Amino acid sequence: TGGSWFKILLFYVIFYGCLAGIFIGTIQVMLLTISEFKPTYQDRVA
Amino acid sequence: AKKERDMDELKKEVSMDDHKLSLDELHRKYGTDLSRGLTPARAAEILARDGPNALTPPPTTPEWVKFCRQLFGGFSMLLWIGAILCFLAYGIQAATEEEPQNDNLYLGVVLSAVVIITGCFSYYQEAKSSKIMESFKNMVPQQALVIRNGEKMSINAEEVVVGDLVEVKGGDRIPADLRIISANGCKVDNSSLTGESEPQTRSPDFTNENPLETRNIAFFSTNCVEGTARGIVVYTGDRTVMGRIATLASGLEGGQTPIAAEIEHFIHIITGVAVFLGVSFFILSLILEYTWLEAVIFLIGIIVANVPEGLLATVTVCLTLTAKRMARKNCLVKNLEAVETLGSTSTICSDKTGTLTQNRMTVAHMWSDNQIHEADTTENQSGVSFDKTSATWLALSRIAGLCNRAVFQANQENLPILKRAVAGDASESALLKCIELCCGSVKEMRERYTKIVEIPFNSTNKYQLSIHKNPNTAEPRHLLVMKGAPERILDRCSSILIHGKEQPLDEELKDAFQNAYLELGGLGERVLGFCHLFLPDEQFPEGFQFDTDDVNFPLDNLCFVGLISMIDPPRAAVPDAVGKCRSAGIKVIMVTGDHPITAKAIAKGVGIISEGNETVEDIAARLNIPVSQVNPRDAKACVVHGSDLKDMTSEQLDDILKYHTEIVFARTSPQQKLIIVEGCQRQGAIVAVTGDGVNDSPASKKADIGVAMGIAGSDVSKQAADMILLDDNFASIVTGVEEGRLIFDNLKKSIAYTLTSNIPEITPFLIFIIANIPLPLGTVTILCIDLGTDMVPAISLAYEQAESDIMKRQPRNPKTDKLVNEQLISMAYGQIGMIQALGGFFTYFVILAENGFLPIHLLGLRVNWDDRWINDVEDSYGQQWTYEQRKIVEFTCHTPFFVTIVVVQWADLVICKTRRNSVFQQGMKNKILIFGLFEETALAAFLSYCPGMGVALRMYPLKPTWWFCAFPYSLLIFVYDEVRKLIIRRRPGGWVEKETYY
Amino acid sequence: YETVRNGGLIFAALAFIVGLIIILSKRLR
Ligand SMILES: [Mg+2]
Ligand SMILES: [Rb+]
Ligand SMILES: [Rb+]
Ligand SMILES: [Rb+]
Repeated sequence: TGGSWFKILLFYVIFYGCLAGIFIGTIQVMLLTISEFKPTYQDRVA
Repeated sequence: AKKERDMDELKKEVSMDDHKLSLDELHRKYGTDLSRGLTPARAAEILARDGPNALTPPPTTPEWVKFCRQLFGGFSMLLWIGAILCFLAYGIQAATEEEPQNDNLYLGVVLSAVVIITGCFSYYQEAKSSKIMESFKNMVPQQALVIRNGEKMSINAEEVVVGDLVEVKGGDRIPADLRIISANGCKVDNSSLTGESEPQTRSPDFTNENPLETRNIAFFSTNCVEGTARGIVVYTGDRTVMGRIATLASGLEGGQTPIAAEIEHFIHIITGVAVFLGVSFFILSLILEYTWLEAVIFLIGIIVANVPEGLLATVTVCLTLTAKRMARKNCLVKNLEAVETLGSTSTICSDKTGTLTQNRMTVAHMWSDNQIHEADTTENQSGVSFDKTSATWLALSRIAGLCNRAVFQANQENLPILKRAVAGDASESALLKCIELCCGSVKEMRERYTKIVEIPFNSTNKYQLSIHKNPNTAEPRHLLVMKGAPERILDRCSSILIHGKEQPLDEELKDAFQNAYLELGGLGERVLGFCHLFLPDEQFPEGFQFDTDDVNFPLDNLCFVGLISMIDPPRAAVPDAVGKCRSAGIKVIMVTGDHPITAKAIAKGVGIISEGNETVEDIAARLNIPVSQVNPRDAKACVVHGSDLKDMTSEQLDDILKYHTEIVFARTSPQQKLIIVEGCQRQGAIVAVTGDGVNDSPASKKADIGVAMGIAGSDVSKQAADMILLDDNFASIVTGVEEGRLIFDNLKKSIAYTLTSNIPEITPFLIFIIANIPLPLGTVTILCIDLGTDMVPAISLAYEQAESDIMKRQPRNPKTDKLVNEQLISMAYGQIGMIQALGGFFTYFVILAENGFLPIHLLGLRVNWDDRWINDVEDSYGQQWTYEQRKIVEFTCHTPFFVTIVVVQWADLVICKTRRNSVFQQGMKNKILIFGLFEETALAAFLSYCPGMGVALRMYPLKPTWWFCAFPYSLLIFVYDEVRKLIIRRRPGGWVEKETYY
Repeated sequence: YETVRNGGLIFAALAFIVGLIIILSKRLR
């Protein structure tokens, strides 16, 4: 179905590779600001 | 009543006729008195046996089966199986269908309407296209004059049975097919059969090309133009020659419009993953670890999160536009999809007469002064005159003018001297007209020199003359003039003009003459000889008595003034517009019923043929046909006479058809045009056919796309065609193949994007199962992106302009180069679809983070009967923050995710704006797109702050940041593919990137 | 939010009003 049907996959995990850590980081530095243990926001009983 | 390879495939044959038999044999065959007529008793005795002389439209009047197409229409299957399954949800409920009363039931009726609406577009794409037989059956006459049991009586054509004789006057339509047994000066117009217009004549006897060309047969559609005749109905209605056709060019069907068949190959692939996951999770997940009602709510999701609700309804529009775009330039369209077929087009088939040529005898050249001349063979354009100086022409002028029986009808104020109404006939009117471009009006010139005597046009004895009186009271008082066959005329003169003088005829010019002749005949135009004489005075005093049809005045030793050739010239455009289609690697072919000579000479005229005629080298060397000729096929092109195509087999045609670029079969029966088209088609190609006359009807159907000719066409040819050039500008074919090829591309872009956002819509539910982390994206939320957000931008894409000299590439094959494919999917499902995914998935967390972030927590079933009883990360979320525990995804998360999808959709709707060029050195001026990109982004917000409907929807996010979340991502997108395009380039032949170009 | 209420929508009218006022303005080009 494709000559070296392999390379196409290889340069495919590397993609999810980097695409993953990128999710990690954006989520890392995301927290590096959440707060001090977790802030809390505008919600109350009624 | 048998199969189809017979009920509509019994036209691969043509002959089978008896008209080449003695009146005795004829009389015997039909048992009918050839003059007393037929017995009325016997008449009906046959009608009630054979069945009325008339055609019957095909059994068809369904206005549903086509509307109700959606019941498979697009992705309406899953939608139905979905909105029914999610119509069951609202059912499988216990304690008084709580909020699930709102949801489900509504999402069922919503996805419900969708299918319905996704159909009207998967409908308006194929407007009721039919009605051929309509016009045909409306071409037979109403009345008919036939002879029976003595007298001549008139009746309804329908009532004509086979066997009796009918009389036909000039100006009537032939009742049925009939073998004339007698006539007098009968001339029938065979247009609708031969495709040619010049009148043919009818003889009671004769023989020839046994059926269609014998002067003793009259045909169903045709009509008598002058004279009279009586013949015997050899065929009635449905069984006639035009009946066989009327039937064929009706019951026959084209098929799948390329572009519309591409709306297939992908509708499948998408619907391939439509379940590979769809059910996969219903199984590999719903493993009694989730409630039934759960799986299903999860099922009806991925469904919604899969079928690009807004897309087919998009292409429909993408078509609708490139249609309502060409129509401003005329060439109207009756069938959308056609628009993008004209571009996928690989071969064109054309009716010479009426299509390429304008079908109007026009003076091509002239031989005044031992020198050749050419004229505005166009529809009043450039080239301008031949001279008009030398007194010689001056003479020739009047000749052609006086020696003529032509005129015009109404007042004709319109300056179209050339488009005005004739009277006489081609040959002559051709001349009259020619003498109106210049030399004032003939009508006045006809009265200038009054006619006193005239010898009727060629009366077998060639030539035509008349003597008028010259007003130039100085030279002769009597000027006679004549014209006829070029040979004859010449060889009956003794002196010919030259600027004005009168040097005698001899050997010197008799040469340049023959030259001019044969040299003109070669171009295939008809040539006439013109000459005049001034009868000496002392020989003819004023009032002299000329004897009409009787010898009386000179005929020889006349003065030869010149030669004039006329022809059926190519339309203005046709010339190079053909070359353009070649510029675009499109192959063409001439399918004409006219004769060889003409067809070829005309083929060469419009590029259709360049250098290398077969039968010519036959003489230009090894004086033979077979020998070192035939086999060598040293000839790139050839002319095939229909007489021979009749005796050829499937493959035999194949050979001839695809072994050289002849581009011309001549004298062809209607069936043949089609059998020809078929043969082109049977070699896996997309052929288009251009016609005018009814003889095309068929070929204008089996043809992928059919192009009529507006005015130059039969009130039928058009009924059969897809496109209707209403300015007859044969260049629109190019301003159609381009505009078509455009939308092929400007559709992928428009589609790729319109679904890349599919990924960001599935993943939620998929992760929503692998780790019970609360519904990030909502179902009722999905139906609001493809069917509510990305709308106008998909549309917009269409408007995006070119990307290169398009008309420079070979026609897009149809078996390999598809529309949707890996190249696309991989780069929109497995690449960007992902990057977008994270983005809105990322935002999902922040939307919870700055509220009760569980980047390590979360992963849990969030019930609602419990109320408060539980929570996470130092909280009491319950009835208060339960109604609310979800207000972080309902009114929120979904919203922020929602917007983030929009937000990533920007750079998508710009990375897909181009297919190979940096938005930099490439127009970023899509006024439409732009003002929509905002009309999208904005709606987003209105849909995110809409004070009320936000109930049946999401809620107020924190403008300052509840938006910018995905923002960090949209960029990477734009930044990513931008490099590959620039990657694709620096390395042209490309590797993995161009291998996965797009 | 005594802010993005009758104020977050006016923002939803800076690029919309360019739909029947500026996009509808490509004819006088
Ligand atoms: Mg024609
Ligand atoms: Rb979808
Ligand atoms: Rb068709
Ligand atoms: Rb989508």
